[PDB]
Amino acid sequence: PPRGKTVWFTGLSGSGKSSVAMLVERKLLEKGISAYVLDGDNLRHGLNADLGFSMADRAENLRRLSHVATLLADCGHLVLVPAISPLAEHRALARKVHADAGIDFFEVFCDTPLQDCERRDPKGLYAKARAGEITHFTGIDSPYQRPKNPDLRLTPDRSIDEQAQEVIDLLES
Amino acid sequence: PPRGKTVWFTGLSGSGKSSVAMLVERKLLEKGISAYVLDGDNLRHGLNADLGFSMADRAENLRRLSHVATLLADCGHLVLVPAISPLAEHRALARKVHADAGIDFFEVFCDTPLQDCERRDPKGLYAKARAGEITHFTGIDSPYQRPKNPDLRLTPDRSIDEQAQEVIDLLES
Ligand SMILES: Nc1ncnc2c1ncn2[C@@H]1O[C@H](COP(=O)(O)OP(=O)(O)O)[C@@H](O)[C@H]1O
Ligand SMILES: Nc1ncnc2c1ncn2[C@@H]1O[C@H](COP(=O)(O)OP(=O)(O)O)[C@@H](O)[C@H]1O
Repeated sequence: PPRGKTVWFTGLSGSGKSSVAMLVERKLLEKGISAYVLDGDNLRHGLNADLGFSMADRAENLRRLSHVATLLADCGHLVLVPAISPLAEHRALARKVHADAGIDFFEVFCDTPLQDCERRDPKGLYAKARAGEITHFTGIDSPYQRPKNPDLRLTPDRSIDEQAQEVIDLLES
Repeated sequence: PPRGKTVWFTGLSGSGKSSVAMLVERKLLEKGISAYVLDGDNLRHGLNADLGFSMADRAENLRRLSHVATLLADCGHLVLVPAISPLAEHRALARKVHADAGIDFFEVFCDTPLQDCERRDPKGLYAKARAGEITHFTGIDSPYQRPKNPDLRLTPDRSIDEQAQEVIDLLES
């Protein structure tokens, strides 16, 4: 079967990465197109059980995710990676892993402002951060480096459904 | 798609793990079944680039391989893993990763005597070991713990084609 591709999200916690990724996966699976949401939180229980949450370990999580994505893509899947990916350097690294493998890679920026993400707070992570229960939380006490040249910028005026269709349009362009 | 399954080979260098794995992969793909050979040598260049060859790093290589295999199986592939896997603990841990995930796992022992493996010496690794250019070579220096209860035991009186079909018969059982 033909090589797949990778959509690499980036954005603040609660910006919509997983919501968009999951809906794109469903839309594609409804058409019989193999898609797969590769979420680091899932991998940390198994593949990445050796890692903690130091800065180096967060970078290594993303490095490994980039190689798992290239593997799944080479197996024919449309891979959707909803990681925060806060530093430019590790989005560049992840792209280079894909380019070295011959696999199409798209950087998709969920550009929702902090205030809006914090009002969403779907998992209560912002409430924990503000209470001092989580530190080095991207957007609060650790930096988010905004993508300068993303392939697609998703904005909060558009619905999850609309944004999902924009990702599919990108894939098909 | 229905969940896939993993075939985990084990055996000395030159016993036939890769040859059987690769032919099973071809036979299945020619029937339209989604098979994939997951080889740690390939992964060490990317995913597992951080690992060296200490005993602990060899174990961690296999631990990570077992998770990548479960992931690809959960994505619908028939996964073939041709690793030496010399310690019983390696193979038990790998099985338990699959069982915890709900994925069928088969331990296939390529039981070819050391002398016959050395007469094959397909990549010249035995010739290097005997000249003192390689060390910690399983079956010579470093122990190989023979499977006590494999799902299938492949013997060198059969052809690679015959052995491959025995693996498929196990899968279709
Ligand atoms: N485009 C959107 N329109 C409306 N609500 C959205 C939108 N994107 C996300 N949300 C809401 O915001 C929440 C946070 O989004 P989520 O996908 O969990 O973020 P992330 O995965 O980036 O942490 C979701 O629960 C969802 O209810
Ligand atoms: N059943 C067999 N009959 C004859 N030769 C075989 C058989 N199985 C393997 N071989 C030969 O031995 C070599 C085994 O190498 P390989 O499959 O790379 O072993 P491993 O992966 O176990 O190290 C192959 O080159 C192949 O030519």
